[PDB]
Order: sequence, then C-alpha cells, then structure tokens
Amino acid sequence: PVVVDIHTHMYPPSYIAMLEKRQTIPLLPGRPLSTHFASLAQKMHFMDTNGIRVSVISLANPWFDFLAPDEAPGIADAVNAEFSDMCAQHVGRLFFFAALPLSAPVDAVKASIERVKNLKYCRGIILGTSGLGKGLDDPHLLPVFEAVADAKLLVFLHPHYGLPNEVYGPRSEEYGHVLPLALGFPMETTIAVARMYMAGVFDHVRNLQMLLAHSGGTLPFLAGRIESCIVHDGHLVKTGKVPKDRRTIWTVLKEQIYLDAVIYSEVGLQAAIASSGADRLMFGTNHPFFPPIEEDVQGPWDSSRLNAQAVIKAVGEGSSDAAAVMGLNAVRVLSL
Amino acid sequence: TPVVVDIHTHMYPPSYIAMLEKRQTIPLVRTFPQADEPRLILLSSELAALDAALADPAAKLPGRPLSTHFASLAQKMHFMDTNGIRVSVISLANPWFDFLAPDEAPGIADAVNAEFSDMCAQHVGRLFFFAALPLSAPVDAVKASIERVKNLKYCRGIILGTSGLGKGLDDPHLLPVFEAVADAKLLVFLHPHYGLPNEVYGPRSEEYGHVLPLALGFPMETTIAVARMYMAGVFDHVRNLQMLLAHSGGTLPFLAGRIESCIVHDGHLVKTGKVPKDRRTIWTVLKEQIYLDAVIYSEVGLQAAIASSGADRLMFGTNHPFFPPWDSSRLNAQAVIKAVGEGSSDAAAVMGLNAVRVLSLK
Ligand SMILES: [Zn+2]
Ligand SMILES: [Zn+2]
Repeated sequence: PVVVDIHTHMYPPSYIAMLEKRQTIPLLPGRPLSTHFASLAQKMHFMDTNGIRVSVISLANPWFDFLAPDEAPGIADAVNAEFSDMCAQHVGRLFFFAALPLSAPVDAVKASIERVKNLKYCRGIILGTSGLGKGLDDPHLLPVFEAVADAKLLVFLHPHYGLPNEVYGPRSEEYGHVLPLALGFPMETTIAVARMYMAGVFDHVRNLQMLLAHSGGTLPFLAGRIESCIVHDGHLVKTGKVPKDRRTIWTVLKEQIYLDAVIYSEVGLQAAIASSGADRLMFGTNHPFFPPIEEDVQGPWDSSRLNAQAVIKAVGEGSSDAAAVMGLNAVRVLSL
Repeated sequence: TPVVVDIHTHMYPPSYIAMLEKRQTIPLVRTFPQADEPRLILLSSELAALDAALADPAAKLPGRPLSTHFASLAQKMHFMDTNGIRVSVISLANPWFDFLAPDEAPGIADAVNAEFSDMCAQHVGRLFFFAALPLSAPVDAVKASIERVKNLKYCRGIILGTSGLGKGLDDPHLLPVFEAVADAKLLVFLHPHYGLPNEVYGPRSEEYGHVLPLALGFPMETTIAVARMYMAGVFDHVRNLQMLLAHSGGTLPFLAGRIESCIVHDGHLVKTGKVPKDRRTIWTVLKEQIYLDAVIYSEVGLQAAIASSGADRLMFGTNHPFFPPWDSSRLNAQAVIKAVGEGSSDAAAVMGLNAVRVLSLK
C-alpha cells in the first residue's frame, strides 16, 4: 500500500538566496515564509507524520518566469541541481519535477530539457500557463512540448498568474486571498488547457502526457459544455475544424491527461474520476501552502486529511482504485 | 404525464431588436450583404471581428445569426409543442437593460416588462416570465420598477447580470434591491454576459470562434459573481433571498470544496473574525438559497450539480433559441436518464415539478 504525493512544493536555499536580491517581486501582506518551505528535514517529517512514503517534489510558483533571459538558464541549472541532490539524501522517497527557464530563448529552454532528462531522480517538468510569454497555444512552444514528450517527461501544469485583478471587484482585499486562490488559480488552469486543446497541441504531439493541478481546475465540470460549444460553432464548422474523426476532450482526458486529487471535495473528486478514470488520478497535498491556524503546525495537517478522506468517500478504503489513486498510479506512470 | 417546465429560455421583443439595429456600439444588430439573416453582436470578444468585417467585406461574419426565433412568440410555442414542453418561463436575454442611459432606463424597462406580461397572457397557463431591472438608473428608480413588476401578471422572478449597479453583486448599495426582490418573493435568475477580460484568451482567440468566451468565460463570470456575493455575506444579510444560477452554477459545484478550504485557512479572515464556528458554509447555502438549472451538456456535470444542491433544487432549461445547428434540449434531457433515472420522481422533479413548486405555476 504505497502512498505517493505528486503535488508538493519546496523553495530550496539557493532559490531563496536570489529572492533576497530583489525588492520588486517576489516578495500582513502575502504569505508568511517558514521552515516548511525550505527545510528538507521538515518535508520528510511531514511525510512520516501524514503517512506519505514517496514524494515527487516540485519548485513552487513563480519559478523562473520573472528572471531576465541572461541569468535564468544559470539559475534554473543550480536549482534543479539542488533538487537532484536533495532527492539523493533520501533515496527511494524523493523524486522531482524540474522547472525550465521559460523567460530565456527557446534554444536555452531546449538545452535545459536535455540536461534535466539526465538528472538523477527527475521524472518530469513543472510549467506555468504563460509559456514563453504568450500562453501555451504559442506555436513557438511546440518544439518544447515535442522535446519534453520525447524525453519521456511528464508535464505538470500548475497555476500562478490567475485572472486579472479587476474581475474580483473593489472589495477583493476584504476576503483575503480566497478569490485568487479558490477561483483564479483553477480558472487560469482551465483556460490554458482549453487553449492547448483548441490549438491541437495534443494531436500534434500525441506522445505528450499532462498532469493537471487541482483536478484540472474546472475542466471535468466544463468538458461537456466545451464539447457542445465546439460542435455547434459556426466558424469552426465553416472552416472545417470539426470533422467526425476529431478527438474529443473526453478522449484526450483519458489518453493524454492525468489529474491530481487536490480538490477538497468528494463531489469534485467524483467528477474527475468520471472524466479521466480511477487509473489516471493521483493523490497530492499542496504542502506546505495550507497549514492549520489554531492547531499545531508540527503535527498532522487538515489540508492533507481532507483530500485523503475524500478518496475513501469516492472509491472506498481497501479497493484497488483507492491504492492506485493514493500512490500506485504515480509509481506506474512516473517509474518509481 | 408530469408537466415539463423550461426555466432557461429567451426572447427579444421586436422593439428591443429595433433598438439594437440602430446601435453603433455593442450591443448591436447589423445586416451584411453576404448573409440573409442579420448579425447579433453582444460581446466584447466580438469587437475585433466586427471592425475587421466593416473594413473588409470578405472577412468572417461577426457575432451570431439573429434568427426570427428571438422575437417570435409563435415560434416559441411551436418549439414547446415539438419538444413536449408544457410551460416556458421566458426571460429577456443578455445584456438586458444594462447599456441604457440612467434617465431613459426605467421607462424602457417598464414598457418591455409590460410587453412580456402581455405575451404570457396570449397563452394562459403556458407562459411565465422573469423581469429585468433598469440597473443603470438610481436605486429608487430600480425599487420603483420592482414594485411595478411585483403587480404584473405571470411574473415569477427577476433576471440579472453580474455587474449590478456598476460595481458587481457584492456592492452594498445593491443590498436593498436583493431585499425588495426577496420580500416580493421573486426568484433571482443570475445569468452571464460580461465574461472575462479578453486578454486571458491570448492572441489566437479569434481562431477558436466563440468556444472560449461561451464555454469558459460565461460560467467563470457566474462563479466569481456568486463567490463575491457569498464572501460579502449577501446570503446572510438577505436570508429570504433565493437564487437560480445559469448553467448549473457555472463551476460552483466543482469549486465549492476548494472555496471552503481556502476560507478556513485564510489567515486574514480568521484573525479579523470573519470565520466563526457557526458560519453558514457554501454547502449549506447551495441547499438552502441556491437553485441550479440543468443546462450543463453532460452526465458528469449534472451529477455534480445534483450532489451539491439536491435533485429537488435542479431545474430543466434549454437556452432556446441560442442553439442553432432541437438537439441540446434532448441532450440535457438525456443526462437526467443516466444521473437519476427515467421514470423516477427525481427526473420528473428536474424536468418541471421543481419549477412548478418553487415558482407557483398556476
Ligand atoms: Zn501548488
Ligand atoms: Zn442563456
């Protein structure tokens, strides 16, 4: 009964080092930074306490997107080295998603892909929605998707930019970070994957595999609506973009898309399972972003247990589908 | 045998269309040489396609085709008879009266609402309507329109967008409007229109047609609006308020759990005492003050909507006549057969009986 967490983050000491040369951004305001973000000891302590055996860690947002094109490749190389080295400290319990210097020229990005492919304990790539600066449906980004897919690396798509702040209205500050995090993040994810599907990225790179943060954002709920809008669209019909042999979003959700379990609900989880299948769901925690305010921070976490109990509500404890989502799927797909 | 009710179905009265035919700014209706039917242009996402069509008469046709079905009450009844729909609760479609000048808004709103009442009178027992409010006008002019539609025959609720008076739905100046509507026992039908700022769809948005604004922008707009209402405490401040949400609440049934998790873990909210132990959760609101329409186009969506609000709070809709190829009305009826089952009490409830009870359709 191996338990694997595929949605878990760290800010390495080398990453925090360069964060304190900037007074622009990254930064009462914002989040408070603790040892849980930086200390690998605190990570393994969290894993032991919460019954987690193997973690596929990844750098948290904003990654390297804010960096200048000249410094970004060098910084990405150093941070990815740290990740590989951190994984070697606890062999068999730690793997990682590498981050790419997407603010650098395409050549440097493709060179990074070749390097991280040959880094120990690396099993994939984490990337945001901005791409090279014009989203994931940017034609210049196709050779990047092709290189990542050929390298046998899983793409972990993660939000950061959310939606433009105006949408939340002039009272947004009164609700804390609830609106950007609860809505902005999953909506950003959905738009990005929709733009990918509409541009035909999945068709052009059919070996590409995609893991989606927060159960696809809202994708499992909006998939049917997206399909209906596609088949009825006059512009797409006239231009011959909708033939009979066209791969529907449901087919892509079951052939090329994986979903995480960080949805905090059995309602949402049931929708995601019915979208991709119980074999294509993977348990996550989003550690260390949601710590208890009243309860002890060094003990068990509320965010991790809510996602765990939802699985038991969805597929039942003891069954093959439960052991798969909780870890055995990640072991299978990410070669652990 | 059980009565079928369509609660999501639209009309533009002829006078409303004529008003749009002479607009040079969105919303508008424009006739093109290469098309028989005029073009309906309602959205900010259509702005670029419009300007390109005016400069070059060879470019793709902007907006959507304006069929006769939008203004035809006869074609509405024909559609109902063909699909076995006994009752339609009709509503003015977006953008309603939002774009009207503050001075002329209440007068036009009063006239159009009276037309809708007269339309329903042509087919007694088969047509009811949601009214629209002159929300660009001062609050007292809005209030005056509420007590007017309160007295109108066959009026069963209010349809409104997400902009409110201009500051959204969490604007405290809008609270008395929610109160008045709730005190009048009128169901509020929240409906999308504004979507999301066009930049989120990227520089290739034109290549995808209407898919992204309609399939994503609309439901996301709805979700942000309701979340803003909820976070502001609108459901606590107006306890008798009942809300019908278009397209199964947008994304709300899927995101509800995430919203809840973010609230309890929000440091700023907990410290300011905005998260008490006796607070009404989003789950509670979804079962007490929120109804959802059954226009989701999937069994996955509908099942999630049923789990969130309950079968007694789901209501069948078609979005007639925004579906030109009649098949989406059959597709949305088909999902009910798989989710709860054909012939059951739950199906009969979703398909019409819930609407009969909640809207007092007699
Ligand atoms: Zn995360
Ligand atoms: Zn509609």
